[PDB]
Amino acid sequence: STAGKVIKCKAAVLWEEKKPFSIEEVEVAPPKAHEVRIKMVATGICRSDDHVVSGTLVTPLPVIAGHEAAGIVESIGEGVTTVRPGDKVIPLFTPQCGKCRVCKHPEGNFCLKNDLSMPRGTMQDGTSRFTCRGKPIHHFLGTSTFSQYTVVDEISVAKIDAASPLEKVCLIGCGFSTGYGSAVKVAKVTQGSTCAVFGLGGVGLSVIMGCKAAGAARIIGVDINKDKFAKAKEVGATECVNPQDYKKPIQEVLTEMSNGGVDFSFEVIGRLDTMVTALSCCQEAYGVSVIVGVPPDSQNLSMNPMLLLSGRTWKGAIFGGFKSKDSVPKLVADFMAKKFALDPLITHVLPFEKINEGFDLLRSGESIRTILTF
Amino acid sequence: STAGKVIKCKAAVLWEEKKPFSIEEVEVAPPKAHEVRIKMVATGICRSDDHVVSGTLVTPLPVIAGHEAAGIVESIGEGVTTVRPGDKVIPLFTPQCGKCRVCKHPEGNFCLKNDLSMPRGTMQDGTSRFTCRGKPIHHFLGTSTFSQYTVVDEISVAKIDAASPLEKVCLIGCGFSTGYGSAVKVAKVTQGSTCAVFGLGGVGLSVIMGCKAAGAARIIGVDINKDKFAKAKEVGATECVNPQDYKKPIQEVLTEMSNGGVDFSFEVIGRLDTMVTALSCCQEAYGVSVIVGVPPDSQNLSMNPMLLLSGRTWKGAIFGGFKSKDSVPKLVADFMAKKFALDPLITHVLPFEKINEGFDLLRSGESIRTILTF
Ligand SMILES: NC(=O)c1ccc[n+]([C@@H]2O[C@H](COP(=O)([O-])OP(=O)([O-])OC[C@H]3O[C@@H](n4cnc5c(N)[nH+]cnc54)[C@H](O)[C@@H]3O)[C@@H](O)[C@H]2O)c1
Ligand SMILES: NC(=O)c1ccc[n+]([C@@H]2O[C@H](COP(=O)([O-])OP(=O)([O-])OC[C@H]3O[C@@H](n4cnc5c(N)[nH+]cnc54)[C@H](O)[C@@H]3O)[C@@H](O)[C@H]2O)c1
Ligand SMILES: [Zn+2]
Ligand SMILES: [Zn+2]
Ligand SMILES: [Zn+2]
Ligand SMILES: [Zn+2]
Repeated sequence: STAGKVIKCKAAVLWEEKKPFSIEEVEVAPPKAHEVRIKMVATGICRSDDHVVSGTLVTPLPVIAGHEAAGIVESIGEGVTTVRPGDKVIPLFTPQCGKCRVCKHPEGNFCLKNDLSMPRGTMQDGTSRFTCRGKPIHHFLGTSTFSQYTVVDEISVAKIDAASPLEKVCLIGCGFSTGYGSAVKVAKVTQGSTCAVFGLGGVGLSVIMGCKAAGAARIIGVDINKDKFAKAKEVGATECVNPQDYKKPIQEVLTEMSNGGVDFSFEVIGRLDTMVTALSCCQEAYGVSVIVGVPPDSQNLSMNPMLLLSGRTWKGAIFGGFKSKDSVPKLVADFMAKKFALDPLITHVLPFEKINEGFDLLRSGESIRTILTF
Repeated sequence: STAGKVIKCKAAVLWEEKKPFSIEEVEVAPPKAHEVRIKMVATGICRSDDHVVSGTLVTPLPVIAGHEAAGIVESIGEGVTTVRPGDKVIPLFTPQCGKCRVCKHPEGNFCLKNDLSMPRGTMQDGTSRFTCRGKPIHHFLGTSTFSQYTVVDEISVAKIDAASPLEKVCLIGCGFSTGYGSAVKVAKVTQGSTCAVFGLGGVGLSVIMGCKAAGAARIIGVDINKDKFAKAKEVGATECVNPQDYKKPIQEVLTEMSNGGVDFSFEVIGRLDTMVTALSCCQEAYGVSVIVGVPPDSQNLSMNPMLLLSGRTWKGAIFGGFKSKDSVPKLVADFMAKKFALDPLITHVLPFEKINEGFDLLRSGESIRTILTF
């Protein structure tokens, strides 16, 4: 039995940028008040985890990364009321404290307790539950799912259906919910509209799924890797374009294709140039562009504000605009009720021990989501 | 007595940037098919007219500027159905053709027949109705209201109430409707919200009027000219701040004053730096910022897209988002029913012949709106 005890388990530690993960024994402290210790069952490889490796997304190192996952509660600290030992759960990389001005706002979801704006790499109490070779190891986004066991704050975990298939619903922890919500909740895609989706990875395919669910008439996928096109069409793209195939800039191509600009565009890559292209390709008077891709650390884009003065709307969001703890259990219930599909996003299933091979698949352009199984 | 004839009249011709207007005789051709010739009664001096002088807003020279006005139809060309001789009218610097994809869209107002995005300085048929010293003179935004007579396309004029006071309702042709609609229609300011308004000229005061009409609890005016604060408070500002008074950047000041950022911000100046500051000061998760000011020609701003990724919305608009021909007569009717006030915007009245004194008053910081009478 493990409750109240330190657990020694396997985790993938990132000791420094631009190095493979190190799969080795860590010590996981028991949960303190209002904390939850979770036995991991499955975790996805999101491009944002790779951003930690590449230094695109700055967070304190050394670190246990991973934020898209599902598992089973091993133990709860004093005062926890929302989960119990044995519950299936999804860690929430965007917390929902329920008390801050954002949590109380009808349209806010980026809870002020988040660790994304100004990353500390700790629990809410400013300390770590992880050690490795006698050194403290940082948390990542209050989740740290590349470990057989993690500890999260109560505001960073949701209880989900006991009959949930965790090797699929882990994607509701990041990529599916982000993309789908970016379409249905943040953009509010309309029936009969034309959409353009820049980036056809796991998150961009989930944007397509949402645009199709919202009734878009046309969904134009845009990627420099034409190997991504077939799956984009399977989940709802009506046509795909590779910017490398054209002499003109792709904003001009998309404006022409849409007879004067698209209704909704999405940047789902993480490049400054594609954020400006995606804004420019939406109709100048009434178009909406949503930034989903995480930009490179501390870099500014350049744009002409006449793009906005004519009437465009530009916005971004974390986690598809979903209030995380309210939404994740409902999304899982909706998946159980066959309201959407997750299998199209899953190209590879590997044991956790093959994490580096999973990242190599993403980096090579050869995967959408790899699910790692513990 | 002038129908079908060239009219010789006085106009204010701008021959050169950064020079006084020349009040001199022009020839005004009669209206062609679907054109309307208007005897001007009153015209306001909007900062955008000054932008033509300063080269902030590029349009071909020589030009008859003026776009905020009211007058009486002198004659109509063949096929005109929406106005008749003797009707009171407001020229529409944003047309409403009723046929393009923007005019058909429920939100859109920036009709594709506009002359603002890529100014040519002509009528819709690519020609000019004005001659001066035997030389063709450009139009401005299809209106050219700094003339005793102008000719406009039918899609650029609205019939208004016969009992309208033209020396007041000319402001519905630009500055009032722009500011008021930017608050009520484009931002959709909510009851109990906190708003920040950058720039307290005629347009920014109109934004304040709209925020107060929408029920905002706090309306923070921001201007480097503290002489602007008294009138801002009269029309609904709850407090005013001068960035020059503070050691810290004003986005930090406003974030602190609003206990974490404002609900709605407005840039009503025309500076790249204040567009970014106004975005930054709205709450990072659910804030909305609206660009109203006209930026300097062809210049790009620099910004960090993490400001949007957290959840901010950034938009801009022309003419307050109003569909011009539908909306102007209704706004006049509402004014006549005392639903809003225009007198707080009018600080000076001059004859048209004193147009250069009117521009001196604007440039010195003294005026809000000067109304010129023909
Ligand atoms: N906002 C959020 O909450 C959130 C959540 C999840 C992911 N993200 C970010 O979203 C982005 C996509 O994540 P993902 O789907 O896991 O990544 P991914 O699987 O790497 O997909 C990115 C796609 O972009 C394509 N691409 C690369 N460069 C270009 C280019 N110049 N033009 C067009 N296509 C290009 C690329 O070929 C790939 O298919 C990353 O930046 C993530 O960090 C954000
Ligand atoms: N979008 C549209 O349809 C539309 C319509 C009408 C006017 N405009 C633009 O809106 C802007 C305002 O027009 P207006 O009200 O006639 O002009 P205005 O009367 O010149 O007012 C601008 C105000 O900005 C103040 N100001 C200048 N610099 C700063 C600074 N750094 N920080 C804070 N305040 C500052 C200034 O003191 C003045 O009171 C101009 O750029 C116009 O061209 C746009
Ligand atoms: Zn919160
Ligand atoms: Zn992610
Ligand atoms: Zn139109
Ligand atoms: Zn104006």
